[PDB]
Amino acid sequence: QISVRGLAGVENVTELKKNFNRHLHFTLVKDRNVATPRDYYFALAHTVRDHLVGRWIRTQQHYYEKDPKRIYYLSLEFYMGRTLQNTMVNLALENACDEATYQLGLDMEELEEIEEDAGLGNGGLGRLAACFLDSMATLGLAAYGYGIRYEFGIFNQKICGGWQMEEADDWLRYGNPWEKARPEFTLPVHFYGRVEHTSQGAKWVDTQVVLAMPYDTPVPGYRNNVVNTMRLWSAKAPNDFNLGYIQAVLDRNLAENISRVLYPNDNFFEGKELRLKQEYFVVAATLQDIIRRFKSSTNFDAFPDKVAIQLNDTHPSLAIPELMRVLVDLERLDWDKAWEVTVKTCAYTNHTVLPEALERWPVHLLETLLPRHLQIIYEINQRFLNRVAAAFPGDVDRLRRMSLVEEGAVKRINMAHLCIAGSHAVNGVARIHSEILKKTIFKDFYELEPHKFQNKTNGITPRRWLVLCNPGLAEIIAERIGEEYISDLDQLRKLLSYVDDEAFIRDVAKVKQENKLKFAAYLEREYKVHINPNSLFDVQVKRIHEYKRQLLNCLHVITLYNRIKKEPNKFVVPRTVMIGGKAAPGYHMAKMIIKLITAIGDVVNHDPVVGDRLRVIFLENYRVSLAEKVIPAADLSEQISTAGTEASGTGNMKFMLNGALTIGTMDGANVEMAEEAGEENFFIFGMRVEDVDRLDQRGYNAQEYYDRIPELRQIIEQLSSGFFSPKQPDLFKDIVNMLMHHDRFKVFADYEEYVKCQERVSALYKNPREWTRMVIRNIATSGKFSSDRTIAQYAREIWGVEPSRQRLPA
Amino acid sequence: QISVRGLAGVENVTELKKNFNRHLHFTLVKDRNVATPRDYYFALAHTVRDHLVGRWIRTQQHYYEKDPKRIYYLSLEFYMGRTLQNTMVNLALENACDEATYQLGLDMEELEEIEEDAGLGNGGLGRLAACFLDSMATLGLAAYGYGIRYEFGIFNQKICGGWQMEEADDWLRYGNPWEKARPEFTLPVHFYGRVEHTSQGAKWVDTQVVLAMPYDTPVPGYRNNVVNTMRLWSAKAPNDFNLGYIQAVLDRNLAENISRVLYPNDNFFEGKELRLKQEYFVVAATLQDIIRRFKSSTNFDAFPDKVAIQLNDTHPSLAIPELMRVLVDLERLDWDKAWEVTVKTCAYTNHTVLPEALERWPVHLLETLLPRHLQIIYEINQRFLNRVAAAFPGDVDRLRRMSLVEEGAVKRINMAHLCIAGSHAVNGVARIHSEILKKTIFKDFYELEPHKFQNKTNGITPRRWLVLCNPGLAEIIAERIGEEYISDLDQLRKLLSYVDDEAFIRDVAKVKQENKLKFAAYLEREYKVHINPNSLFDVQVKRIHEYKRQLLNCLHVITLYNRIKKEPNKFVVPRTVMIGGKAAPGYHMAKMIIKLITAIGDVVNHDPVVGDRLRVIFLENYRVSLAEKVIPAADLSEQISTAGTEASGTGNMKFMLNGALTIGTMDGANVEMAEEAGEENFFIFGMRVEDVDRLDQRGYNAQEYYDRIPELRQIIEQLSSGFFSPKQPDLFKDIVNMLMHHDRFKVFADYEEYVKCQERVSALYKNPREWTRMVIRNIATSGKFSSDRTIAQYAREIWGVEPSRQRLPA
Ligand SMILES: OC[C@H]1O[C@@H](c2nnc(-c3ccc(-c4ccccc4)cc3)[nH]2)[C@H](O)[C@@H](O)[C@@H]1O
Ligand SMILES: OC[C@H]1O[C@@H](c2nnc(-c3ccc(-c4ccccc4)cc3)[nH]2)[C@H](O)[C@@H](O)[C@@H]1O
Ligand SMILES: *Cc1c(COP(=O)(O)O)cnc(C)c1O
Ligand SMILES: *Cc1c(COP(=O)(O)O)cnc(C)c1O
Repeated sequence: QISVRGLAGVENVTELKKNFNRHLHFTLVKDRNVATPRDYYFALAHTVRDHLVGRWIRTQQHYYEKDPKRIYYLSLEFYMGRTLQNTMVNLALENACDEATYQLGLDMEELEEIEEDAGLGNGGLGRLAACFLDSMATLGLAAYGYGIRYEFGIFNQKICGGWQMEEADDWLRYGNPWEKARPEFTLPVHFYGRVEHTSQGAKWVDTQVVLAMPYDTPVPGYRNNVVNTMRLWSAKAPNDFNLGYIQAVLDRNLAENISRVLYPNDNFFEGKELRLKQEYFVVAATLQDIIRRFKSSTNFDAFPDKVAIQLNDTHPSLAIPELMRVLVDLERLDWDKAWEVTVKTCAYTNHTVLPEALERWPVHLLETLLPRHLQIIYEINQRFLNRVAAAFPGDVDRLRRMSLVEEGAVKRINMAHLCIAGSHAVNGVARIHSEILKKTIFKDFYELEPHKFQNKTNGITPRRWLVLCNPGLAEIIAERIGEEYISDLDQLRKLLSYVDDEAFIRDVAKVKQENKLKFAAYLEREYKVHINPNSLFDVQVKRIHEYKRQLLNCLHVITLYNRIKKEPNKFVVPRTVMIGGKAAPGYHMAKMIIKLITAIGDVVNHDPVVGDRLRVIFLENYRVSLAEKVIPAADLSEQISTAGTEASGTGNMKFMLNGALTIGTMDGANVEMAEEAGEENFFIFGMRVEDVDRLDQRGYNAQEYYDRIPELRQIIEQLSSGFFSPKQPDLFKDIVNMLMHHDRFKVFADYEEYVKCQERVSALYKNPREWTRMVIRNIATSGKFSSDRTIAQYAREIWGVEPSRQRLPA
Repeated sequence: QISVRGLAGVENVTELKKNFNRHLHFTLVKDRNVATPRDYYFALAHTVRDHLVGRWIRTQQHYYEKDPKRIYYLSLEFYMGRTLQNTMVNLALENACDEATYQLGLDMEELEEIEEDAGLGNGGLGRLAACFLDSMATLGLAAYGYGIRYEFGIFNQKICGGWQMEEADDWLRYGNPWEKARPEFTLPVHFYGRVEHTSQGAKWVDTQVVLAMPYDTPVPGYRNNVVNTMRLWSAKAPNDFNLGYIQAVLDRNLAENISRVLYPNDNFFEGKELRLKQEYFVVAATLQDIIRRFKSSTNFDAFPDKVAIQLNDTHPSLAIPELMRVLVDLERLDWDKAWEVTVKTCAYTNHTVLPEALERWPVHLLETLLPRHLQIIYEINQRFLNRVAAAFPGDVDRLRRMSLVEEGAVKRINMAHLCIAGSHAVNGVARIHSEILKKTIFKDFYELEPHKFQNKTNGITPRRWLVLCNPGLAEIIAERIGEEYISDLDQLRKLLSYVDDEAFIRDVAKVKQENKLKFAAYLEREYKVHINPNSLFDVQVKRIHEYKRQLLNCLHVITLYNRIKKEPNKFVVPRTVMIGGKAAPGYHMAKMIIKLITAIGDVVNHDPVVGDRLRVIFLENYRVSLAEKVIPAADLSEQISTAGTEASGTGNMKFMLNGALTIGTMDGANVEMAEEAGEENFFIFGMRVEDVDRLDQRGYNAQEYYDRIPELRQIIEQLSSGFFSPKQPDLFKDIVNMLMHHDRFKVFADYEEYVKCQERVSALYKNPREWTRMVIRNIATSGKFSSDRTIAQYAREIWGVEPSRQRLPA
C-alpha cells in the first residue's frame, strides 16, 4: 500500500500464507472453524518469529567468531511495549504480512491490537533502555540487555468514580511467543550467610540459594540482519529447598517472589528488602554469565578490552562490589588489580537529581542480606577517602560529604557515590542535567576526577516513534527525501527546503488531521467519549508527579473555563485537553491530582454554555501502546516541569518528531530541542534554573501570587469551596494546602507566564498555514534526538567501540 | 529392526528427518554445534507430536458431528509416566523414528531417557486411571479424563544413609511438549461465602473466586487414529485479587497453591483443607465444562443419555452435590427431577476397604468452605434415611449406620455413603473385593439396593506393559500368533499350543535372560551396584505400607542369610532380592521399613561367606519409568498382602504378562490370576480371608508364633540386639514392638507357609525347562487382565455405550 512498509512479492506472500496456516494447525491446534482473533494473532506472531531465527543464530555465531568487545546494558527496567509490528518494520515484512493476512480474510491492524504490552518498566528510564536496545542492534554493536523477567509488570490503571484503581498486569497469561526459556544456562545466586576469614582469604558461607533461569528475547536491528539478545532472569527455588513436606513445597514461593513484580515507582526510592534482592539477583546472575562468556573465547588484564558494563542508574550498582568479590575471593586477584579492572569495565548513567529518588540503603539490610558486599564497600570507601585526603589535605568536611557511608540515626550507603568511585565514566542525560551534576550534587567528585564526567543527551528510536506509529508522516517525508533518514535521522534537515512548498504544507496538515480523526474514533469506540476533531489537541502524557506539574495544566484549564463563563459569546480557539499517566500506588498527592483532573472534566464537559469549545479528558492506562496512538494525534505537547527537575524527558522528543509544537520550560532536553529548532519555533516560558535558585534564596511565598493575581485567587476559592466537588466540599483541601504552604515545585510562580504563552499558542493555531510551517521547522530539526546518535556517542566516548551500518548476510 | 515396531519406509524416514531439523532450528533455536541431548529429545518430541494433531482435531470434530454419549472419568490422579515412546507405539512410528534418528547420528533410546515422568499419582489408583485412558481411546469411546495439573507430582526419592529423603518433582522445569494450554476456556470456581434464601430459591453469595485454566493432553488409541483428551485444571488468581499493592500481588500465591502439589499418600486419608479445595476445584470446573458441552449440541431429561460421570473413588464425590446445586439453584429444576438426573449420570468405583483410607470430612470444614454443598448433603441424607426407614421400619441402628452424617466428638460426612446414595452403579475392583463390599462395609446398602452393586476386575494396558517395555517378548509372540493380540489380549491363549515347543521354550528363556542382563547393566551404570544376572530375580515393587508386608519379605531374606551362615558349604539357589517403593513422608513405620531393608543389605551384601549367593538391593525412586525396566527383568513377583487388604493390585498383572511367576496370597486379583492360570502354576500360600476372620475372633497373639518357631525367634533376637544396627542397637525397637504386640496385618501368622512356599520356588528354578513351561502357562492365560476387557465391561454394564475397534480415517 505505502512504500516505507516494503515489498509484497508474490513468492513472499505465498510463503507467509502457508506458514500462517501451518502454525494455526500444528502450533495452535485449531482449525479455521473454531479459531478466535487471538489464535490468528498467535499464528501471525509465530510466522514472523520464524524469520528472526536464522538471523539470530547467525548473529550470535558471528560474535563468537569475530570476538568483538561486548556491551552489557544492565537495567531493572525494559519498557518494550508490543513486538509484532516492530519486528515486521525491522525485517521489511509489513506490506507482505498485510497482503498475506488480507488474502486470508483478516485485518492485520485488528490482530496487532490483541498483543499485550511487555510493561516491564515505569516510564522514561525503562523506555530509554528499550530504545537503546533497538539502536545498538541497528548500529551493529555486540550488545546484550540484562534484566529481570517480572511476572507482573506495571499495573493496569482503571478509573472508578474518578479515582485510580490498580490491577495486576498478568501479561504472560496467554504466553509470550517472543521469548525462549534457556533452563540449561540456569545459575545460582546467594543470599544471607556469613563471612569466614581463612588464611586462604575470605569465604562467604551458609548462604541461601535461589536459581536464576534466563529467558532470551530477540532484538532485531533495522534492515541489517543483526539480531541481538535481551536476557531476562526468572527466580526458581532449588529442588531440595526446605527439604512438613507439603509446607516445604508451598514455601518455594518465598524464593520465587524475587521476580514476581515490578516496583511501580517513578523517581522515588523505598528501602524495601525485596527490591534489594531484585537488584542483587540481576547483578549476580548477569556477572556470572559475562565471566563465563569471557572465559570461552585466566588473564583478567584483557577483561576491560572485551567487556563494557553500563549501569542504568544505581539500580544495578551492586555490580561494582560483586565484580570485586568474584575477582578477589574467587579468582584470587590482588585488590589493586581487581579494582583497576572494575573501574575500566564499569560506567554509570545518572537519571535524576531529586533527593527522594536517590538510592541510599540502610547498612543493617546490607549486613544481613549481603555481608561480604558490605565489607567490600567499606574497603572501597576507606581507599577512596584516602585519595580524597591526599588531594585536599585538612578538608574534613569534604571527607564527610564524599563518603560512601552516610552517618545518622540509620547509617546508609549512598549508591551514587559508590557508582562514581567505581566507574571510569559518569554521565547525565541532557546538557543542562550534566552541568547540574558537576555544579551541585556531584561537585566534590567532579573536582577530584573531572575526566570522568560526561554528557550523553537522550534520544528515541525513529523506528518505533515515527515509522511504526505514524506511517503517513513517514511516507510523505520519504516521497521527498527517500528512505535513508530512518537510520540517519539528521537527513530530516533536508525538509527545511520544503517549508514554503504548498503541497508539502498541505500533506503535513492532512496527515495530522487523519491521525486526529483516527484517535477520536478510537476514543469513541473503546471509551464511549465524543470529541471535536477540529479542536486543538493539547496533550500532557507522562507519569503523575508533583515535579511534572500536571497541576499547572489544571490551573490553565480552569482559567479557560472561567474566561468562557465570564464572556460566553466571545470566540475562543476550541481545545481538547488530554491528560494521562499512572500514579505510584502509595503516592497520595499524585492520586489526588488524578481525581482533580476527572473532577474538572465532570464540570467542564457537561456545562452547556461551554459547548464543544473546551473538553477535558483523562486518558486511562497510559502505556507504550497508547503513546503510539495519541502522540501522532497531538497538536500541542506539554513539557512543563519546574526548571532543574526533569533530567531529560523523552516524551518531549516523541512529540517533536510527530508534528506537535511544544509548550515548555527550559528544562532537561527541552533546552536542546529549542536550540535545534530555534527559540522562535518553540513556546518557551517560565523560570529558568537561575530564577528558581534566586527564589529559593529569598524564600518562596505562594501567598504573594494569590494576593496579586485575581484570576488565580478565583481558582483557589473554587477549589476550597467545593465548586469541583459539590457532594464533598473539602475534598481538595490537601491540594490547596500544598499549593499555598508547601509547594516544592513553585506552581504559582510560573502561572502568569504560562497562561500568556498559552494565549500565543491559540493565536498561532488560528493561522493553520503558519502553524504547519512552524511544525515543519520542528520535524526538520528533530534529527539530533535519534537514539542512534546517543548510542554512537556512548560507543565512541565511553565503550571504546565503533558503530557499523553494514549488513550481515541475509 | 523388529516387526511389532512397524515400517520404516524411505518416504516416512525422509520426512521425519526434515521435520526434526525444522524443530531443532525454528522451535528450539539451536544448531547442531550447540545442541545437547536434551535439545534432541525435544526436537523428536515436537516431530512426533505433529503427527497427533490432525488426528486430534479430526477426532474431536467427529464427536461434535455424531454426538455420541460422552464419558467423563474424574480422578485426582493420573499417573501417566513418559509419553514419547507410547505415542510412537500407538501411531506405528517407532521403527521409522529409530531409523530417522540413527541416520542423524543419534540413539533414540538415549533420547527417550531424557523425558521426565508425568508423576501425577501415588501408585495403583493413579496408574489405573492412565491405563483406562489408553483403553478408552483404543476402544473408540468418546472419553475425557479430567483432573488437576499439579506443578509438583509425587516426590523424587533419594536414599541417604539408608533413609528416605524427599525432593520436589519439578517435572515442568524444561517444559511439557505434550500439553496445550487453553486459557480461553478458563472458568471460575467459588469458595467460602454464605447462603441467602430468597423467594427465588437459595443463592451462594460473597464467595472468593479462583480461576481454573485447562491444559489439554492428547491420548492416542492403538493404531485406530482416535485421539482423545485429558483435560487438567491449573489454578489462577483473578486480576483484581486482593485489589499494600506489592503484598496483594504476592498474595496471589494463596489462590494458586490449590494446584501446586500432589498429596503423597497411598491408602491413607488426612482431613486437610487444601486437599478439600483440590477436590472441589476439579469437580466445579469439570462440571461447568460438561454442562457447556451438553448445551452446545435446557432439557436436562436427556442429560444421562448424553453424559456419564465416573468417580474414581470418593475423591471427586463432591460432583454429586455440585450437580444438584447447579440443577436446582441455577437451572431451577425441582429437587426430585434433579436427583433422578444425578443418580442416572453418576457411578462410583471403590478402591479400598482399609478404614484409615476412607474419606470422612469434618462438618466444620464443609460448613466454612462449601456452605451450600453442606445444606444439599443434609437434604440428601434426610431423604435417603426416609427411604431406609420405609424399607426397614423400626431398625433404628440401621439408620445410624447408613447415615451420611457420622455423629461423635467431631461430626463428619462419610463420602462413600454419599457416593452410594447418589450413584446408579457401585463397583469394586476385583471379585473378592466386590464380595467383601457386599458382605461387610456396604452390607446395609446392598440390602437396600442390590441392583447397584457390581464388580469390574482391574486390568493393565498391553501397549505400555508389553509392547513398549518388553519388545523382545512381544516379537517372539507375534512370530507365532501374529499382531492382533495387542488389541485383543485373549488371543494369548493360542500360546498354550507352544508349551512343549523346544524353540518357543528357548526363545522365552532367551528374552528373559536378555532383559536381566540389560537391567543388571542399568544398575551398575546409574547406581554403582553389581549383581549376578544368573541369579533368581526376586522382586517386590509397590508403595511401602504395612498391609503390603514388605516386612514378611524381610523376614524371609534374613531366614535365608541365617541358613547360609549355619551351613555355608551347602548349595542354595542364588537370588537377587530387590525391593522398592516410596513411603508417604508422614508415615513413620514405612520409613523405618525402608531403613531396615537397606540395613539388611549392608550386612548381607558384604559378608564374604555369602558370596554372590544372596544380594539385597533397595531400588531407589520407584516410578512408572523404573517399572518399565525392572518388571521385564523379574523372575519372581512378590504379591504378599494379608488376605482381604489389597483391593485388586495391578503390579501383579504386569509381572504375569512379562514372564515372572507369582508368589502370593489369595488376595485381590491374585485370586483371579490363579483361577485363569491354574493353581498348579501359581505359588499360593498363607491365610485366606476366612482364616484371618477366625484368627481375629479368637485374638491374634504374635507371641505364640515366636514361642513355637525357633528360626523366627532368632530373627527377632537379631533385630532387638542390634545385629543389623551395630552403631545404634535399639534402632529397630519400634518394628519389633509392632510385630510382637500391635500387628494389624499378622506377619508372623503367614511366616512358616511363606518360607516353605519359597523353598518350592527355589526347587523349580533349578529346572529351567519346567520353570519356563510354567511361565508360558502364565503369559498364555493373562488375557483377562487387559484393561481393554475392563473398559468394555464398564461401557456395556455401567455407561450404556458400545465399544468400537473401527479406525477413523488417517
Ligand atoms: O533518562 C531517562 C529518563 O529517566 C527518568 C528517571 N530518572 N529516575 C528515574 C527512576 C528512579 C527510580 C525508580 C525506581 C523504581 C522502582 C523502585 C525504586 C526506584 C524508577 C525510575 N527515572 C527521568 O525522570 C527523565 O527525565 C529521563 O528522561
Ligand atoms: O484399583 C486400583 C488400585 O487402587 C489402590 C488404592 N485404593 N485406595 C487408594 C488411595 C486412597 C487414598 C489416596 C489419597 C491420596 C492423597 C490424599 C488422600 C488420599 C490415594 C490412593 N489406592 C488399591 O490399594 C489397589 O489394590 C488397587 O489395585
Ligand atoms: C516516552 C514515555 C515516557 C516518558 O515520558 P516523559 O514525558 O519523558 O516523562 C513515559 N511513559 C511512556 C509509556 C512512554 O512511552
Ligand atoms: C502398577 C504400579 C503400581 C501398583 O502396584 P501394586 O503392586 O498393584 O501396588 C504402583 N506404582 C507404580 C509406579 C506402578 O507402575
